[PDB]
Amino acid sequence: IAYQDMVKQRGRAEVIFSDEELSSTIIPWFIEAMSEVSPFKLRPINETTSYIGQTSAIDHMGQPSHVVVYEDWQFAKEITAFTPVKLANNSNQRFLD
Amino acid sequence: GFNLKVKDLNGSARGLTQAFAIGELKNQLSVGALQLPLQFTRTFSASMTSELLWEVGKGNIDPVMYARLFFQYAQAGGALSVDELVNQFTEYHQSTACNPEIWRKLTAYITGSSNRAIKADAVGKVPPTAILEQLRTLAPSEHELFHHITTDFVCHVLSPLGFILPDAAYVYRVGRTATYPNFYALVDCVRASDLRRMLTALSSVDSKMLQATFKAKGALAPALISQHLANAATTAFERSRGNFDANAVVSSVLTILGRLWSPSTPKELDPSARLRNTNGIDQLRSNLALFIAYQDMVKQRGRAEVIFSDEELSSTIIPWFIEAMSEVSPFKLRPINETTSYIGQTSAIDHMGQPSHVVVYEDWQFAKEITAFTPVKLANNSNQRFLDVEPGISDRMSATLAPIGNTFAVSAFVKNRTAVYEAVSQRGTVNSNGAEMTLGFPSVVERDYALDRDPMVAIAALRTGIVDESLEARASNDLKRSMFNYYAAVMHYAVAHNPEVVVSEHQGVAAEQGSLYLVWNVRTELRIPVGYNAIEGGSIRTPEPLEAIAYNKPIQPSEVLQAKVLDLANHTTSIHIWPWHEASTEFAYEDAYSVTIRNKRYTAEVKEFELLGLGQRRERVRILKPTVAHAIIQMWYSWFVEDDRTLAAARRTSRDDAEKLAIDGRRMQNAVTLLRKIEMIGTTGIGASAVHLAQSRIVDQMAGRGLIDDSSDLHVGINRHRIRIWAGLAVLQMMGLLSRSEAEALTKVLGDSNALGMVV
Repeated sequence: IAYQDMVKQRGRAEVIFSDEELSSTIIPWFIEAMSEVSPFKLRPINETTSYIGQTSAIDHMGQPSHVVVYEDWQFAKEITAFTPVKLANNSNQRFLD
Repeated sequence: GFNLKVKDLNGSARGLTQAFAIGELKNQLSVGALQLPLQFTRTFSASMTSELLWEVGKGNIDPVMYARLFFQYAQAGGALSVDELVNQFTEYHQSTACNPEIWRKLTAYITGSSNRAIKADAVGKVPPTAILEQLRTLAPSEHELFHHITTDFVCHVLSPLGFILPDAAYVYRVGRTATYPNFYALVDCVRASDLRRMLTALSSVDSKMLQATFKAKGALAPALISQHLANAATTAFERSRGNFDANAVVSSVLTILGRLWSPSTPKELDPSARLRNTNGIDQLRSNLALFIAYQDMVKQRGRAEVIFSDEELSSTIIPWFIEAMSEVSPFKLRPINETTSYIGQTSAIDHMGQPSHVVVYEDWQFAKEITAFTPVKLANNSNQRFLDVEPGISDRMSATLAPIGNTFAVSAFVKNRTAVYEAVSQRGTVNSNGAEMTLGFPSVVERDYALDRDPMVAIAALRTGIVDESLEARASNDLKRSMFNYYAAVMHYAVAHNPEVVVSEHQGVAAEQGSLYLVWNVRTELRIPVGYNAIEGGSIRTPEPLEAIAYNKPIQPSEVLQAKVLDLANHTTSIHIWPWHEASTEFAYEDAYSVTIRNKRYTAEVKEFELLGLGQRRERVRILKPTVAHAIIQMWYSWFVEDDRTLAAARRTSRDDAEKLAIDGRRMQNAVTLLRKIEMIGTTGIGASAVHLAQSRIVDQMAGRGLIDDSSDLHVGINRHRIRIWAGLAVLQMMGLLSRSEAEALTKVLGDSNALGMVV
């Protein structure tokens, strides 16, 4: 999907052409870059959609009249209410009681 | 790209006439027949194509380096003249170095107290950067140079090595310089060697015994050395005396060189054979730069006077004029054969044939890279910065730079220039107003783009030979300085190919004295369309260097004269910096493509960061002005516009029905070459990025307002060619290559003639 996005905005893709050699040896580190640092960490595609449900309405035969896709979410538990306290002026440093 | 009709110079280019230079603008022109000869072996020329980073040392107070930098500061951007730059330093140096209050203040600032004085074997080293931090508050000078030059004086006298930690890295940019020594530039050279002796006085055999006096027997009480250094720097100052007035030096040394060049050496005084024998005066009377400088001086001054310390003095004092010129100056002495090495010449022809079109050019190589940097301040109120060069912008533009170099190379320029001028059924002629001559000199134009001037205003002044008296001092002075660099460059090439020449006096207007001028001789073919001269015998005598150049034969240039990139990457990443700001530019660009589709107009806006395909935008980064590359393209531009201008008024003044069908020929013809060139650039890393952005935003605009189906028309022939030209003009603008003002006058040209072949 990232590819689709890029080519939509860029309209071309150009290469450093240091390959066939370079980026096969340097870099895989693109892999390392994506694996460790990022919030996006790699998952099996079966388990990425686990929270998604689907349900159909129906007619007599029948074809669906109404189909609803959802994410099962649980509400609550608490709503925290805090009062900020400044230790030193000019800074965002705070205790939150 | 300065184009001229060789026949009438007074009409075509007044600025390039020698008669102009010696100050006769009257209908009378210099008389081809007069007296005494001469041969030029050498001249003074500066360096082309050099971008260098110069570290300023631990110590050591390099007395030449500083005096050189002074020139580079006064040159690469205007600050007065290097003369005024010097007596500003002397005033500074007096206000600082002779003042004991100030010496007390900084000796106290290092350690330990303003009052109490302690030998203090405990006290450790101190950073030079910290001494400069103080100096910015103590002696608030505009030119931060001054703070270093005094600084590493103290680090020179402060090095038992205890108190000074010799750790800092500081660098300066030595860039392109105007090539040839204007009269007042000479005065500036003498004035810089005044600085050479000034500094070599500071670092001394007696500043070094300061190490050896207090080396015994060890560390001593500080309160002393404040009064000692103050007298130490004064002795260095009081010893270097103004002595000889630098103007009076140059005035009188050139004046006598004027006396032994001239065929009129009057009754009263002609040079002594003793001073005639003085070493180097042989290469002095044979120096070309010194001659055009004479012309310069006597044009402005109108007389030449002597210090009259001669006959003796200037045989003994000075040769030192030589010393000033030898070492300090960027103008270092060269053989006149090797000075014109980058200049070629090529002629078009008719059947027989005489040259129809003659092009003089400088071989220049483009590219390689274009650097983009973001300045980072270490300390406020100072121009001290690290410059982090951030690539991927530099690489991206440099990628688009390679194809511009191919399509705009000077080689392609001279190729496409010769083949245009031909007319139906040959034969010539003196008709069309004769044999045109065009000469590009990016070396000269680069100066104007470097000094943030319109090259076209200097160019205009050449043709007319008159300047607007209203505009401010620095403005005209930058113009005239540039206007000289043209004439200077001309007579260097002109003489380099015909060294045997004759000097002759002028009648005079008063007549008082007179100006010495130059005449050439050259042998050639029978019939001359070219500007009036005999030619009488297959050889011809001429005063004007253009006529002289027109008669030479095609030339192969010896050297490539490749312009080089400055290296920010390796150095500046770890180091502090020079006067960078006026030499760079804020990096931001906006442009917009508009078009009409089915009686409705859509417009897309585009920004610089979108063009390099990134987000969002970084405003802090800047681009180093690629002044040289711009000057090369100018040569192209200056042709297109200026030819179209004269060709338009040519068609109006042409009554003949047969002549006009020829004029409109050259017009549409080279106009499409301008089209094909730009259209090519419209396809590039940027060019394609631009067209893509523009087209996409229009369709996004077309989905909303109605139906999309009209977008099929964007892919039709004319619109496709339209959008491409725009991208091409936009990319050139978004690099240092096209002023919005000049590209506008280009668009007008492409539209003045319809200049669109549909071509199926």
